[PDB]
Amino acid sequence: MAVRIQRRWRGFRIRKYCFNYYYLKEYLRAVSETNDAIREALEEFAEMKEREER
Amino acid sequence: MADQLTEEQIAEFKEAFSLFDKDGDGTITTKELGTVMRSLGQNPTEAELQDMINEVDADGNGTIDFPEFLTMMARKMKDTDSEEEIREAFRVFDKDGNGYISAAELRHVMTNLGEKLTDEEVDEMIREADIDGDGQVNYEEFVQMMTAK
Amino acid sequence: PQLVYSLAEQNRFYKKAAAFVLRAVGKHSPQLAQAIVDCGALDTLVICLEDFDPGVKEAAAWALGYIARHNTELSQAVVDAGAIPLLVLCIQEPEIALKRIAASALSDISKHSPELAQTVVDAGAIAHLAQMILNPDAKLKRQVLSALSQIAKHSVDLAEMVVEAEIFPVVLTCLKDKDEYVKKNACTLIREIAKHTPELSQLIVNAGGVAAVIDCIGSCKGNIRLPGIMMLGYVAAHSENLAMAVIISKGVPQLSICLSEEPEDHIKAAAAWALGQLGRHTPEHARAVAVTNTLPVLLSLYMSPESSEDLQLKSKKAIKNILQKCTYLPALEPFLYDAPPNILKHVVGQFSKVLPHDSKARRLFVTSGGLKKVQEIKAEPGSLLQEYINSI
Repeated sequence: MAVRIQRRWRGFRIRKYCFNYYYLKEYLRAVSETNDAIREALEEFAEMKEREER
Repeated sequence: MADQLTEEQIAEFKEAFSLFDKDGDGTITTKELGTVMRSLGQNPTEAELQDMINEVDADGNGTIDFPEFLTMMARKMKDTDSEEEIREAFRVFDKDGNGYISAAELRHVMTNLGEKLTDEEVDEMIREADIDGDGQVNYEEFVQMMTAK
Repeated sequence: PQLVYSLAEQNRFYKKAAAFVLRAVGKHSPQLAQAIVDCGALDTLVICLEDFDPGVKEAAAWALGYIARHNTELSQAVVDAGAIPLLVLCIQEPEIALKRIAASALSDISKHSPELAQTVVDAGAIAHLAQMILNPDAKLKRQVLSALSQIAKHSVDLAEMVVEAEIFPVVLTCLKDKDEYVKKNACTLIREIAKHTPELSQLIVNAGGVAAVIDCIGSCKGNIRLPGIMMLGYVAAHSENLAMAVIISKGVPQLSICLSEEPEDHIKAAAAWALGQLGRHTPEHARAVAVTNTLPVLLSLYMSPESSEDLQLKSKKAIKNILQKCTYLPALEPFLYDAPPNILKHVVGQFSKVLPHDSKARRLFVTSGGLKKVQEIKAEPGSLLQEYINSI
């Protein structure tokens, strides 16, 4: 039953202090997810460099 | 049986199989492997690491390749951390089982019973059970604290 | 001097003409600029920065920027003349040309020492410069991003507090405007930001910019690829999680494309350095790099006499940092017949550590006749290559 305490402790210790991968890959997917919502937003203004100067 | 995981699990646990691989045999060593585990939501024992290395290690040196990493990820899926049974682990060390343990009472266990933690891990799990971090194990805090992924 | 004497009292056009004279004189060599400083023109140009017409302000700011662009001491004298707040105030003016000239002057000033950048910042220039990034002007965005690059290039705190002004993803949007030097300015800025500490590179990843930079690199050509390759190499070299972020964001094949199609030597050296910094980490880095067919190209370029010294040095560094962790035997097999003896040691060690723990690997190595070549490779009686061959 102690083997049960150490498993969870050694898990979350790594997660919090050392590194967490459930903190990494979800965001690494958000990297490609956000690029779609980044682009047209100020492509409209990149083409409004046209609609204001060109 | 190097064909257990699914595509989502394969992708999620392959690039974490990586972050601590340094020996580089297409495999990973023991403690780097535990770190790979513990950063992947799940929290294995020091004993589960070896039980589930040795069964699938075709080499016997404690290094596990990614195809066998599939098997051991799937077994750790089967060993998904049961939330209530660590909380239960605390009511019998704290023989009263009220919810609160002193640092000394639980350290008397983490030094004599099970996979005896080093005192650094013991102190940090004091700080993580007692979020204040003074020496009073609140395991009804400790458990869902560790559930956080 | 004659133009400086009785200048702040004349009409506006005379002030503009004199500031143009100072700008032209201080353009060619520094000596002309110290001569301008000696004749007491910095104070007059500072006075020319509050004229009710934006033309006088623009001319004075351009003259100060071209004077303070040669060395550090000229910029020291210009800043000591009390012009930084005025240059900051000139951007608030609605004139697009005045904004562009002010940003250019700030870039020319904050590019010689960290204290000039700190002085420009303390005048409140970060909050403004972040606010004109969204402006739809080619040259204004160019100069703003160039000034931000020059400010965020000196120390960690400068680049940290530049990001603190909410410069994301407004800068990331600049990587696909149909202008090219705007893309170069944005790349230079991100490179200067993501070079000091892994926290800034982690935050730049966390803004979703690595994929944007990689795709901008893929969609353009030339020297504009150098800042992107540098930023991704620095991010890979920072830590392990950042290098995963780059690899998963599909950066290695872009590096291979840059190494292959770019005819320039420093771009190829850049790609080689970035590949080496990627692959120097965990063997997963090396396998991800190796499967993209980059190692043979690196070896060929290192064995190419026409390659520059820096290109060959960086290619050899990349080979040493990748082959020290690479586990992919099919990728390491070709090195047995075309790698030099000072590179074969890593391959032989990698084989001697893989083969004892894979029967199929030993079978394929034997059936491919690689062990015969290993036996044909000599080693010193006591060097690590000898024990590696013995383990083989």
